[PDB]
Formats: sequence, C-alpha cells, structure tokens
Amino acid sequence: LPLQALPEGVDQEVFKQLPADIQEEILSGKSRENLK
Amino acid sequence: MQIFVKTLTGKTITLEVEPSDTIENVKAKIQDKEGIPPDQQRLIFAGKQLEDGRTLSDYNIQKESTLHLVLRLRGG
Repeated sequence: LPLQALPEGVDQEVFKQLPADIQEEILSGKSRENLK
Repeated sequence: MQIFVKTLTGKTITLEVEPSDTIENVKAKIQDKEGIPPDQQRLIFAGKQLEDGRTLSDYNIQKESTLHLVLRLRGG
C-alpha cells in the first residue's frame, strides 16, 4: 500500500520494516513523526 | 556492550544493555536518550516485537545486533 492510509510523514519503503501487528498500528494514522 | 535501535524514521541510537536488562529496562535506555516513555515505545528485533516478560537473552540479542523501534504520541 502507498500513503493511502499511512501518517502524513511516513513512507511504505520505511514502514514495510514492521510486523503485521504493527502494519495495523501505522495504517491507523499518527503524527509526531516525519520519516526524518 | 551496546546495540543499535533504529527508529520508524531510519535513524539509530547506540544503547548499553546486558542479557539481563530485559525490555522494561531497555525502555529506560531509550527514554534516557530522548525522553520517550515506556508507554509510547514499541521495540522490535529480527522483525518481531519483544515483551516485558522476557529477557534480551530469551531472544539471543548480543552487542551490535541491531534492533528496530516505533513510537506513539499517547493521543496528543
């Protein structure tokens, strides 16, 4: 999935590093992070 | 002895631990380094999430083994 539901500061090329039990934690929608 | 816990932002922090400084101890190593509480961290290794009821020895973690981390904002 693209930035279709990820935080407004994250990329799938740095979120696919997470288990399926955290895929659901970032696809939830967050802030205070900017992939930088 | 130390490890490298990389964040959800692709940056890593060097941290000193022991095979007995289990996850609830490690959360203080990351809190000390940035101020992030144990209630908002989310630590991973070899691609799985550790637990506060284990030990670094229960997951064979050693020096320079490299780990991963995610965080939250409590809600605001």
